Amino acid sequence: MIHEKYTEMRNEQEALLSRKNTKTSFYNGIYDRYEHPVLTREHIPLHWRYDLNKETNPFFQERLGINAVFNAGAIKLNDRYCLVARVEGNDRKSFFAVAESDKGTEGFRFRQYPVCLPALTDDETNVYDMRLTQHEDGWIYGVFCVEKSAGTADLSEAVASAGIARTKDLTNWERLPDLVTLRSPQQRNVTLLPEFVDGKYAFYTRPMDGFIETGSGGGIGFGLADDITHAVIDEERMTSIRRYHTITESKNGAGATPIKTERGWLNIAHGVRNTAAGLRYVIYCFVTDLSEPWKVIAEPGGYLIAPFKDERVGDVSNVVFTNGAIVDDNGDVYIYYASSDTRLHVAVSSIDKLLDYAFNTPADALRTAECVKQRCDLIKRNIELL
Amino acid sequence: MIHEKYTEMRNEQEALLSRKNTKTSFYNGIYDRYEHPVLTREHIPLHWRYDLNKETNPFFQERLGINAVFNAGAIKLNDRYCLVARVEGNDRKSFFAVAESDKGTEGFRFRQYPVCLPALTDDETNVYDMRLTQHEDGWIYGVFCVEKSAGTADLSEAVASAGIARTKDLTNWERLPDLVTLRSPQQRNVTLLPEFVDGKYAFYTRPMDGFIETGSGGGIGFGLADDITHAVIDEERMTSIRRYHTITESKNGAGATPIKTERGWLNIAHGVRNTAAGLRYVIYCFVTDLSEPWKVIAEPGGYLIAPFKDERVGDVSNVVFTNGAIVDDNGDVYIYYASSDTRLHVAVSSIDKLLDYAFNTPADALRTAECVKQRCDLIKRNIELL
Amino acid sequence: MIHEKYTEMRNEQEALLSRKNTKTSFYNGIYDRYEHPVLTREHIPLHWRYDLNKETNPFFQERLGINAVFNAGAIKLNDRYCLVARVEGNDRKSFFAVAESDKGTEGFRFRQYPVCLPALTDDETNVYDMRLTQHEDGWIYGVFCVEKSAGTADLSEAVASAGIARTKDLTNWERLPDLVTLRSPQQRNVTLLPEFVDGKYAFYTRPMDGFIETGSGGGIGFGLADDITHAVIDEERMTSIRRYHTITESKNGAGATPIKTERGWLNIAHGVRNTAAGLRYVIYCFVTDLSEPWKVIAEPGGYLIAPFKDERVGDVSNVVFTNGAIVDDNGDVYIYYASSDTRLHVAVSSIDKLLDYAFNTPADALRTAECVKQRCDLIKRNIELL
Repeated sequence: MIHEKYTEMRNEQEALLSRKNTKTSFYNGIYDRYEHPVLTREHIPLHWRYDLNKETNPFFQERLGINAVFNAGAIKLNDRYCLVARVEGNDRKSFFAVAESDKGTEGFRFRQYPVCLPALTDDETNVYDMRLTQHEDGWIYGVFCVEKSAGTADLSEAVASAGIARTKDLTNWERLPDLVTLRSPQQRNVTLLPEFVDGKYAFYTRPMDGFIETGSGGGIGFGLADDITHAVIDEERMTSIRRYHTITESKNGAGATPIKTERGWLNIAHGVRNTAAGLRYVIYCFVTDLSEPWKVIAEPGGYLIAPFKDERVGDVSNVVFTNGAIVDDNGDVYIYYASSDTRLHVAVSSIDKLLDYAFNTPADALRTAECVKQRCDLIKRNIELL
Repeated sequence: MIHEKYTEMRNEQEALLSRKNTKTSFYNGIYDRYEHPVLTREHIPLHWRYDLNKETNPFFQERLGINAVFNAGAIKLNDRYCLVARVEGNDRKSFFAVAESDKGTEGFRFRQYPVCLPALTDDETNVYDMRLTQHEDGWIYGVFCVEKSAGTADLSEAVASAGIARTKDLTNWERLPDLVTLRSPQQRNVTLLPEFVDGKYAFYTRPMDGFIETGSGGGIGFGLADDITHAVIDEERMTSIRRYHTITESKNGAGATPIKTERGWLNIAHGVRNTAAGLRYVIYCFVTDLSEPWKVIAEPGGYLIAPFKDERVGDVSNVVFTNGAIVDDNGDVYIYYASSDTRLHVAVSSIDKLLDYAFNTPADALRTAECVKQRCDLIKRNIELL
Repeated sequence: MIHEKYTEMRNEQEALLSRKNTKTSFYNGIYDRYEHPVLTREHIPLHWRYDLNKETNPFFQERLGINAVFNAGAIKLNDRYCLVARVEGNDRKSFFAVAESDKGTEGFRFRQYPVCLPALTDDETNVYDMRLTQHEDGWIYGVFCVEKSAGTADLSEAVASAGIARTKDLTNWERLPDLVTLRSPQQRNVTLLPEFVDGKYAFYTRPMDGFIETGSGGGIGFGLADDITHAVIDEERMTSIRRYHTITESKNGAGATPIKTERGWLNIAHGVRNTAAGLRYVIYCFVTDLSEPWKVIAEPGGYLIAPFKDERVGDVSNVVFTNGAIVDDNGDVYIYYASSDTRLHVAVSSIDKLLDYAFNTPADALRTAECVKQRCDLIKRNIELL
């Protein structure tokens, strides 16, 4: 009852869905880039898009297209690499779907169905950018962006909030109430630390007036929540603050979930600046203190990832954006950054490498003269070698 | 009296001007894409650009360059495929020029001269995006955008209007007065149906306050004109309306001229949304009622064409835009969409295919949860097959 | 004391740093384009970026990255082609560095250190787009943009000014006070003519309210300065003025330093227009009068260079921008235009070619009808040949 191109297409998918990934000539001493993305719109199973019944669909047309899969939460569940990816269909709404692999640089395959998540309100128009936390309390939390319309004359005006839901398998989800932030009407780039702080749940947040425009409101705020089941945040202490003429000028916020090291919380975050061609996103790093995570103790100058070569172009071009990372027990680190809001790539590093960077890469000299002196010094002691 | 590179360049043109076009591996069950565009700036004849006289131009330089040819009206005149293309020169003004072929996917060649069209006013700065209607009244109408300056401090501020002119050969044009819309100071994406409605001329329009910003003013309005020779439209009834978080959020409007089918008027239109990198244009479809063309009876969720691969980049990137289509007698359909305001491509479909899409592709579920359920159902009945 | 990838990387650089450049099939009768850029971020010496000491940098990571090198002043010092390039690091600040060659289309190599330039104030955040003038007074002046923050709530709000500094070798620089313009709070695209005018120093300027938005304020103004050591400009006489629906609509300004010919000052300048995808920059030309440089005597319609093929994409895409040019004694001309604020290319022409263009390429007909007639006439006298 098939229609018979299906067999052939299903055959080409499998070839892509198993396509071997290779490392690129790219070097900087910190991470490695790879030739192919780990997830594309081509990766979504065809029976999520096509109706294979020959009677109600005779030409064999795509009934529900996928436009993009990007910004993806990452977590290692048991011994499989799990990517809770943001999948965007042709209708512009995004939803979550899990993809699994055993190598982390290739072989990712979506599950049987996409992720089901109870709407709390009925004006929840779409959800995105989930960050995954394997907390010490036993659960796995997904904290994600919830976008609703503002009832205004401007059809484009929408309000953003932060929603929380818990799982243990990634199939079943318990939708907890949305996080409340009392000194901030909207929230973006919210994420939960894997450990308690003063016997409470710890968040990184971005307070803001709403919703394209950051408020006052300098950057990434640290907040404590008494109970996650009814999460409330009265204060948000400032950590990474945006600075004029840095990589953070217009915006900045958390990316991958905080990663615990012996020297502190490694936050692979993102910064936004305004350019003549629109907004430019890049991926930078910063380390906060283990016993005091509101305290930035490492913060290099500039960025770690920027759009590079064919990463430059997509639906929202000159954007790189990480939602999540995977840390192996031996020291291996996998960073899942999307490019141009169209595809998901992988960058490979280690804890010691990523810690070498941030403590030892020089902080921002902030002004051209001091920057020149800063570079001159390095040149001056590289020549006092040969 | 030649200068003698001309012979060689004229020889390479002919090779491009006759270059065979091939179909691409692209599939979705609805249309086919092709390897090469049907018209580029390279297609314009060199004696429109170069002065071949060796005395007044010794280095053989280009005196009047072409920067782009895009958004093109389409009509089958006699048995030739005719493309009234928008040609933009280096001086940023656009004008119309006709290109003809007998295959429709290749071999397009411009005429002897470009299209001459009487300015009605003397502050008509430029004209563009003509839609061609072979009306039942005998004539062929070109309804197009007329752009004038607003006498304001902002040099960029301009007013848009809709101009009409009739022909039978595409060489000679009778400029009729500009369409008047009384409940709307400006007009874009205006087009004329091939049949009468209540013994009158039928338009699709986009009412608007002006001119980058849509007013109130929800979308594509249907209007009746008593006489085309002095065209007046008092009311515009709303058809396709823009919706929050759809493909239409910021803007939307007509594309190719309405195409009559047995089930209704097939309108291949366009939608615009705001992104961090600027505005994104896509091509979608909707069907209105034969006896009541203000009544949308089919309207799928999402789009039909979006910028794809090297279509992504040009002078105004991430734009696809159709001005016109060509329908053969047997059922063949040719859609002429431009990419990034630089080149004109072709998409090949049929009436029954394009009708399968729009009636049977699911309408917009509007919110992520309902979208997920909508996709889940399809997945659930594709598995109840194998 | 080396770490030993360095030797290998240093070996690949040398191959790029010596890579032969070839001419492209590109033709228009005026300039030639080349296959490779003359300067990239790959061109910067690795000991400006890497710490080769194995003890303080064990993984051999890049400590001070380069994100781009673009908009470059050009001057022939003795018999070497010198490019004072704008180098941008990962921290978003720009600085100047000199690169030298003997062919001008290839083989460019940076100096030992980057350019040292005394900050006059301590809130000078960054400097860029230096134009180089070998004046008749003996010196070489660099007039460049100085960007400071405005002490406002908007972190993005910055004020621009024009700074001057003199040299004879390009290593040592005497920072003179910033140019004062009394009828204009900010200045961009300022440059100095190589000759005196009425026994004074002659500037082209762009007066402006600040700083993304041009004021009133029509375009490129000519100004006279009594003494360069304390440079003051009371009046700026208008030359090239921006016009609605031209290549100059939103912005325009000087590019390469004025080039003296027998028929006038050849100014290879730039124009900016607003598009749905952001701002579009192109390179155009105009000639002013030798004894009266505020008087435009040649000004063709449109542009000379626009973003082409892979020039289209970078950090600020659809931008071409020249800072400087090199004129040989025999008639050879080298134009150093950057693309998309990422790389620096070269266009090759001659004085007589570039003079043929501007006097003989038709001026702007300003409106579509007159443009069509203008092109029609040329077509009409190209056919009255064969």
